[PDB]
Amino acid sequence: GMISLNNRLTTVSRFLKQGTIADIGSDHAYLPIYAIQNHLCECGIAGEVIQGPFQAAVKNVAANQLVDRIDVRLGDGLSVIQPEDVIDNITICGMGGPLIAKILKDGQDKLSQHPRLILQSNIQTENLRQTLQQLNYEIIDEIIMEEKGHIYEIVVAEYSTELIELSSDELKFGPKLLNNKNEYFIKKWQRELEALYHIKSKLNTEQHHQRLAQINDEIAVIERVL
Repeated sequence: GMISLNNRLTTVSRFLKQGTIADIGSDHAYLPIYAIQNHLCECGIAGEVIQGPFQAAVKNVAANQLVDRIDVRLGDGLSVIQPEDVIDNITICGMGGPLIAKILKDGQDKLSQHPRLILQSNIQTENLRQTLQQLNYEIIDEIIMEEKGHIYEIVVAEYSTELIELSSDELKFGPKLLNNKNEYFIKKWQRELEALYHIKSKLNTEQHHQRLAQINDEIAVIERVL
């Protein structure tokens, strides 16, 4: 029947443009299946990095009668993208910011048709914003939201004919999310402060001068924005 997604991925789906979705490291092709069942996209590519998710995606596409509309591919990151593909959206979800960043940078040659990027980061989204900036991408929307008590960020970006430089605060906190600072922004960064002060409970100041200087600088950045 109709697939139901979690709220994190449902929220991602609301940023899809019409056409093709390429879901990278897909969670068993459910986001592409949902997108087609709901008429958000026409066609899909589901990239799966290892055999288990690959085999599951193949079975799920077949079970939903979408074998002619979603192409399930085995490969890491953007390695699955083929030269003849027409891709309107690349989605990369359920990963840390640093991994999404690495996928985009390592795969940058696959971005020539300038698709919309919809990235859903679990942690440390700074790295992905730094990479987007390097790739002539511009953040056009951001969401911060909570599901099952965990806070997730969604970053929506499109290609710009000039590189868009972000400040240190915009990279760390988000150029859109800074404009709003919703209850989930405050909760996320309160939690991150608690984690940084907790690290200070574990590191002797005589033995960790360099590392503690970095932690204290980061605390001061967050305390200024809250």
